[PDB]
Amino acid sequence: ILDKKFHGILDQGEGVLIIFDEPPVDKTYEAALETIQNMSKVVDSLYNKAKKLT
Amino acid sequence: NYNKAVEEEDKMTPEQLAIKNVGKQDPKRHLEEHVDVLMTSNIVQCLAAMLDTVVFK
Amino acid sequence: AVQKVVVHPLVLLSVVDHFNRIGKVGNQKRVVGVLLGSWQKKVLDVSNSFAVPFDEDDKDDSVWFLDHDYLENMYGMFKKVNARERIVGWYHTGPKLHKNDIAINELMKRYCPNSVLVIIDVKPKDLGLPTEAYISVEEVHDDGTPTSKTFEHVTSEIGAEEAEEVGVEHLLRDIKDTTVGTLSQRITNQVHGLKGLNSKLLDIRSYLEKVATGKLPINHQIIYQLQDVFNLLPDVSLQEFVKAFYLKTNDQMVVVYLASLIRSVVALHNLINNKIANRDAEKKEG
Amino acid sequence: LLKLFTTMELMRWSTLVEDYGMELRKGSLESPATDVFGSTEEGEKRWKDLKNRVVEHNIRIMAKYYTRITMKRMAQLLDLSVDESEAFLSNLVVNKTIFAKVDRLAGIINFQRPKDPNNLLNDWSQKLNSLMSLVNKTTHLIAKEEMIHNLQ
Repeated sequence: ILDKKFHGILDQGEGVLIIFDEPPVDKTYEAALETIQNMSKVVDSLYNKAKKLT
Repeated sequence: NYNKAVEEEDKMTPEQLAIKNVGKQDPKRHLEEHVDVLMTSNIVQCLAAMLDTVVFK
Repeated sequence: AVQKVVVHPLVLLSVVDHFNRIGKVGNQKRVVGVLLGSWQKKVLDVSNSFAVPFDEDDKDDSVWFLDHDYLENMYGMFKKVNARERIVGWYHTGPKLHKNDIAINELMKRYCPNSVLVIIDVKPKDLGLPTEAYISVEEVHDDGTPTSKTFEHVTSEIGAEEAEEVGVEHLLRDIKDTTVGTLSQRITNQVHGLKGLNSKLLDIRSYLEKVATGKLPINHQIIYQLQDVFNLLPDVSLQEFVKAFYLKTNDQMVVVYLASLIRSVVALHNLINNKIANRDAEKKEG
Repeated sequence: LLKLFTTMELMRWSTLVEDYGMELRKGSLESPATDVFGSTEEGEKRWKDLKNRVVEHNIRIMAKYYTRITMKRMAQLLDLSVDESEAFLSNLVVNKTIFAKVDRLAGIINFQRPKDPNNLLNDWSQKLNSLMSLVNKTTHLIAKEEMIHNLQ
């Protein structure tokens, strides 16, 4: 459980030593990966912004 | 899927945005079907989340 | 015996024109005409129909007249020019049935052994779908009466067929296609709340009919049992859904996550082109 | 035999000892009851298979049923005690095709095996069934109301 894994988290008082998980949560993942690059696109538009006025 | 997979190519083009006004040639909008499809989608499904309070009491 | 129907509006307009044919003459009661059909599965289809003359005095609702010779002649016509069709029933324009209708039904159930009627309304305002289906079978009775031959309300709809709306949606011209995103949901809210709970309140008006009246078939067989199918939720006060507020939060969960993330990205959509083109137009306007 | 198989409902092992051990002395046929039960070197292995039958008779319907019962209550409704429960249920959790639920924590178990991955069929069942029954409520309650005012 330390080195390797099967999502076998320890409970000293259940019996089943419960393995439960939700793998597909990519809804938030791909949007976060978008926002990471979108902030860069805003930064790379800020040059045009701060340059075209004055 | 239908939103995000189109959204990364919607955000590609500010790499290529620049100045010298006519010296660049590729103006295309990118906000299409991510304003309105998401609007209709999320508003109708939050009213679908309202169905339980509307029907049930 | 009949699963449901698939009924095109063309046969309804074929009722409408004969309604025009009778609105100009001495109209005693209503229209009784032939309903052809395309019966394939236990489901039903109608492509076309035609009428038959009819009068009815009201002394013992037995004086009522058709022309089976004319009926079978024009049936032979439309059967020759189209071997798909056959008769499947009849129709009437007065929205409330009467006791002669069983004599009509069983007198035309001799050609084909089923003859489903169609209630319609030439001036419909309050109803839902005009198309209605009965069938004449027997359950005989709990008291097992001598032949309690009952019309049995079969489910119905308006049918659908490819490119039959070529005339229709060109004619009506007023359709706001795809109002998803605006006010269609609240039209359904007003009409389903009010116009379904008034059906409910007229059901409880029929319950008051069972209170002050209603000895007749008081009907303690199907009424409370399908109302027990309703009474799967006895929604009394204290509201009893402590075991469903977290499920409602789970309902709120994903959609509000989508709302937060996506509409932040929607502000991110608008601002970029809005700022850039905004100050473009602003300080390159002169 | 068939009553032990139609919906099965529980069984007592000692009533089976009665009904199918008075057949090992009562004779009409005597050789198949010998070969299955009266024998020892294989017939007693078939008695062990009968013990498999009584415990799977438990486990099949208790996999069909029993959401939120305890454990000593479970063993006394198994008609076999808690150490016999760990024996008689280990040798059918090696079947490893029935998912059940036990805890100790003082000697108390619980249930509802899939941990409820549902907010979906709640909406499906509840709302689609109820709303379509309610759109039937118009089409047939006002039908019967119009019928009872045809006959009035």
